[PDB]
Amino acid sequence: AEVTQLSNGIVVATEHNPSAHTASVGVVFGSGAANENPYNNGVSNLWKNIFLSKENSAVAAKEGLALSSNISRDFQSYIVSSLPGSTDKSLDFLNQSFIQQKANLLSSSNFEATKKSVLKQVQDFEENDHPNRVLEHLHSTAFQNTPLSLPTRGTLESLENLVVADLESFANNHFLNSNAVVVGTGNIKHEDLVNSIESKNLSLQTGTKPVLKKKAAFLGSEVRLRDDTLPKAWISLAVEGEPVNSPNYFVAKLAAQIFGSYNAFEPASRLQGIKLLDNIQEYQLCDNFNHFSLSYKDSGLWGFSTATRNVTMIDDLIHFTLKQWNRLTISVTDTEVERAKSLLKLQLGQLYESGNPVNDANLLGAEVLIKGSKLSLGEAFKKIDAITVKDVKAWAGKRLWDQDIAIAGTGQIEGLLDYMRIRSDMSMMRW
Amino acid sequence: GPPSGKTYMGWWGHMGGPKQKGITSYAVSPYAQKPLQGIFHNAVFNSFRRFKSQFLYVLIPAGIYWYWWKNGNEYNEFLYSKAGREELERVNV
Repeated sequence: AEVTQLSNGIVVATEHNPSAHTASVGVVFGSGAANENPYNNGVSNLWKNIFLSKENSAVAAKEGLALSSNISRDFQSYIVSSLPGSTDKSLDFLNQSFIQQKANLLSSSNFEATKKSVLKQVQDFEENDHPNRVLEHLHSTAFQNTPLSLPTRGTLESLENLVVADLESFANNHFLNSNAVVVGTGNIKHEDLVNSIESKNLSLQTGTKPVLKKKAAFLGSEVRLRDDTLPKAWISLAVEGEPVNSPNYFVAKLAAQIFGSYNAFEPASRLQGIKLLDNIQEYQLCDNFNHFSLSYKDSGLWGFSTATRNVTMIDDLIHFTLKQWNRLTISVTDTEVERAKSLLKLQLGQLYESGNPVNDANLLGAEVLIKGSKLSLGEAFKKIDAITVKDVKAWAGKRLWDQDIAIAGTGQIEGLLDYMRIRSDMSMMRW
Repeated sequence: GPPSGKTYMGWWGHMGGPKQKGITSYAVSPYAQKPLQGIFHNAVFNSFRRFKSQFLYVLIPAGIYWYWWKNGNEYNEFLYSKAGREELERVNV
């Protein structure tokens, strides 16, 4: 990975790979869904679908080019893919839709066709995708009245008030030269990308992103969306975790790998070395679970999600899981730390070394915006190998022992008890 | 064991009400709230609102039974004094 700032202030990052048969060039901006207010929530989701509209995709398809876009809470990306030897054609396409000509995409015929397509997607998401809308409600109750609680797709009530003047106002404040990184992955080398950008002189004005007033803060709270006509119950639960650039960034990732993932219908996932599986397989308390560790610029979340049809034993599934989190402070063993070291190196080795240059362009550009450089995979492996049992017990006594939680749930969640009997399971009464 | 007769209450998960759909609820942890912020306005304004709504159902029956006892107590004191001696002989026959 090579990073280089040019004479006019453009940051170029490149990860060359000579054994790939494609190349990807794009632009990543450092503003996401957490840079909006509750009135224009959804302008980033509308800018993505304007880029991927049919009249834009038909111009790129005549040259042999494919388009991609991704909206997150801290960044956005607009990526063009081609063959290794058509990389200057994908730079001319990216020039003519972000720099030199943007008023033909925001015509009134193209805007109203795009807006009714996005309104159909958000309506279909809210009635059909139950594990993913419970995790979005967990962000809105844990970080409430703070910028980190807005959903990345927007809401159905906020999207119907957006006009074409809202999209031009968001682009003038956030699509700036001091907020952008030009990325390149696959079969493309660093010097041909720099010389191709420098051939077009690119005036590129000197604005600056608006700064936010409110800092993100965690609050212990809950939200319940009861629906008795659904066949299951979907629950997420979390504490406050680590941000990016934390010293305990990898220790929180190793603690979630100790408890891991589960699928009750796969025979090999029932044989894993996890002590929680002894409690929940006797009466078949759930269908699946997974533990996460999400990290953002300001704060983070650490917890688990689950789905079950055993709706009369929900209180045993929450009680057995939280009693295993207590063991990280008092009685975590040595075999559990050595097993989670090997499975964490396999997990993020498959994340950073897939064969997709579109996935690598998103991970590379999001890291240079925050740190200014990218940590290597060989240096991340030495940090994981130096974690001891005392490092885990010191982290869990600060973040997990007797702390506030955030809960979200939907479906047949009558058997889920109050806040205060789940909150009292965060300590043991033994010690 | 065998099952028994039907009831109107169940247990957690099958309590026995109607089906619920469309209601959402929100709460906040007790550790995140300021302690005892109802020691002043609830004790003066709200308890006065609960008192005067229900005080005529209690004090109109209480005044009837206290007026009745007070006249019967004062008439018995007259009958056993010196001035009430010829009325005592005729209400005892």
